[PDB]
Amino acid sequence: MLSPADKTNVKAAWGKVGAHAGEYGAEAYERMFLSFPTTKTYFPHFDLSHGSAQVKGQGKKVADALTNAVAHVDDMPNALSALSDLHAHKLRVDPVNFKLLSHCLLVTLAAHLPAEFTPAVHASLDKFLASVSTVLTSKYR
Amino acid sequence: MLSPADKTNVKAAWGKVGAHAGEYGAEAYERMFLSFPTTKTYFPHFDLSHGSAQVKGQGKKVADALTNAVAHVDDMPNALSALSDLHAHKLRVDPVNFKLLSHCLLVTLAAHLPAEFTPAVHASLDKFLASVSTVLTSKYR
Amino acid sequence: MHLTPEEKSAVTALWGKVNVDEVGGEAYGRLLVVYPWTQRFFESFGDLSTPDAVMGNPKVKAQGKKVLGAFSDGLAHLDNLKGTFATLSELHCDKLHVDPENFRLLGNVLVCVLAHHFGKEFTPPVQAAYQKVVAGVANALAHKYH
Amino acid sequence: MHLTPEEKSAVTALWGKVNVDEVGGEAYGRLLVVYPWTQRFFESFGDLSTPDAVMGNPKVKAQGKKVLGAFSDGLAHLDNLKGTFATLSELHCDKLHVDPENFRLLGNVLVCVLAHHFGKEFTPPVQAAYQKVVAGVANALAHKYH
Ligand code: HEM
Ligand code: HEM
Ligand code: HEM
Ligand code: HEM
Repeated sequence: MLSPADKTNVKAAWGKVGAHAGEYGAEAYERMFLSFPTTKTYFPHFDLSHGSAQVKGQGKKVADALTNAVAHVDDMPNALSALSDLHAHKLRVDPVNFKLLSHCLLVTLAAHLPAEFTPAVHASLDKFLASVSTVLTSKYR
Repeated sequence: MLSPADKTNVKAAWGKVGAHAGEYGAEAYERMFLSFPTTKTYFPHFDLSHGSAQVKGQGKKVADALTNAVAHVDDMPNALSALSDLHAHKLRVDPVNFKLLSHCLLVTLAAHLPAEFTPAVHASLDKFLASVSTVLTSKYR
Repeated sequence: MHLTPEEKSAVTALWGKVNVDEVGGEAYGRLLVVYPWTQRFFESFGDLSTPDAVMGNPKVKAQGKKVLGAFSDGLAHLDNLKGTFATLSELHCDKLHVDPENFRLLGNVLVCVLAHHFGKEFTPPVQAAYQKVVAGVANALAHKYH
Repeated sequence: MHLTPEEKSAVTALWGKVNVDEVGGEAYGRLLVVYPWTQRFFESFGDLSTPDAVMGNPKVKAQGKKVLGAFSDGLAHLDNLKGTFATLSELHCDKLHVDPENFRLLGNVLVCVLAHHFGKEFTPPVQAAYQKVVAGVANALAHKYH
């Protein structure tokens, strides 16, 4: 469960991300594809080279969904409903990969938020991405 | 989430386990210790040989907890609250091990329920043990 | 892969009783039932609407036969699972785009099917030996991913 | 484990800029903060009541120094991690009863700490090299478990 301090921590840190959210989402995917090459099995239809428009676009859509989730942190199942449908029924990404992207989003935030990524904020961000991941895989079966 | 059909399936299967629940719980731990040796790190104070009374005792406690969870399948968080506190704050079993014990509980049930372990019942029991596992690790952080 | 002499003997003795086609259809059908997101690679296979539909589907049975047939062949080369499955590893990565986590899920359902079919004979030590083998085959099939 | 020559070079170059004691205290503290179940082995360590208490705990810093010092020395033997960490593997299993999943969690926190510390210098390719290394060290420390 996300405590009230976690929600405060996540809003502060994601608020700092601000306009760079989309860029950081793209970098998290790039990091995941390089560090965990099996995740590329879900994007054989994309140009995965560095800088690709398709990866930037994926990054921006994922970041906007995270912004939405942070804005609706007390009702994430509802806010992410369409995306939980999409992942469960069409994309069908193995649940294991959500932890890989989450780790790469944490590494990207760490690399871009020197001031904000304290131990407490790291823990809250980790819990938040695990919560988001749980919502996104909740309808898989 | 557990559907009404899942709950029906779990109650039927666990109801057939009946008085053998404790034996089956002990076998599940025995299977887990042999198949996944790292899980023995949590029981350095036990004699883990086949037939050990300590393993039979642990099996009986875990089985009784599962009977209680089945009995309260719509209100698992509260029924398992003392056990979520115990695992989170004292035992501190890494969350990865719950998947290992759950798999060994399924293999035990399969080996003892030729008629009942159909594909649909297997899927329900796997969801059910994942659900119980999620409740048991819900207070870890 | 390294198995004790007892483990290897346990795997070979049980495998001598396995009807590879029957166990293959059962384990592959259960993979699609128990972890239904795995149906993403089998869109052209027809009716997968219910558990009975999946289990009775001739394409599902045929795919399970192919898979367990290659697994069965791999049991003759337990000292070199990576070499034995290298070609299928590259195939599953480069052409089929299958996340290797699926190999682990299939291994878990195959162990459950062996337990269901053999009952008490699938003892804790026999299961431990088969766990090492399914992990080894999954690792071998994932080895050429890049 | 096998690393490309670029990856070995990337690992060695970044590590030359690391204050091992400081990064060890930071990563070990963050392990206990971010995954608090890891505090199970450290009941004698004093105050772990808050994130600041954990990070400032002398015993936690000391433990971090001992862990990262061994890790650091392991980076000179990237072609023989299992041999290098064999005795520590036996110790963590037989005497300390540490679940090897804790090694993976420490690896994940270390990568986050290197990203925090080095910022943009911890590029995607540098991270991918470090991911291979922390998985290699965790696997090496888990190898003698039985
Ligand atoms: C925080 C976790 C995640 C979030 C919030 C998320 C969100 C999204 C969003 C917003 C879209 C685009 C929907 C649209 O265009 O209508 C999408 C598509 C997609 N996602 Fe997820 N996703 C997550 C994790 C993952 C993971 C871990 C993978 C695989 C490794 C993945 C694979 C995909 C794929 C393949 C698509 C479709 C891309 C295309 O063909 O354009 N996602 N996701
Ligand atoms: C279905 C999942 C599980 C359930 C329902 C469960 C339930 C229980 C119960 C009812 C107890 C006894 C509590 C008491 O004596 O007051 C217990 C103790 C314990 N459990 Fe869990 N458990 C589960 C999973 C695990 C796993 C996966 C592990 C480790 C691999 C584990 C390790 C332990 C340990 C070490 C103890 C204390 C044993 C002793 O020292 O006597 N449990 N658990
Ligand atoms: C023990 C593990 C497995 C083995 C040994 C194995 C082996 C094989 C073999 C021999 C083929 C036939 C290739 C050909 O002649 O072109 C095949 C096809 C295929 N496999 Fe696997 N496989 C395994 C697991 C999986 C899993 C778990 C999945 C995904 C859930 C998968 C996905 C596929 C797909 C999509 C095809 C092509 C099916 C078609 O013809 O439409 N495999 N595999
Ligand atoms: C990169 C991973 C790790 C390395 C290289 C490592 C290395 C070491 C070393 C060199 C020692 C001292 C051994 C001696 O006294 O001979 C040690 C002790 C110990 N380690 Fe680890 N360790 C690692 C991860 C962990 C983790 C994740 C945990 C638990 C969360 C842990 C728990 C312990 C404990 C409890 C001790 C005994 C401390 C004492 O006696 O004061 N280790 N470790």
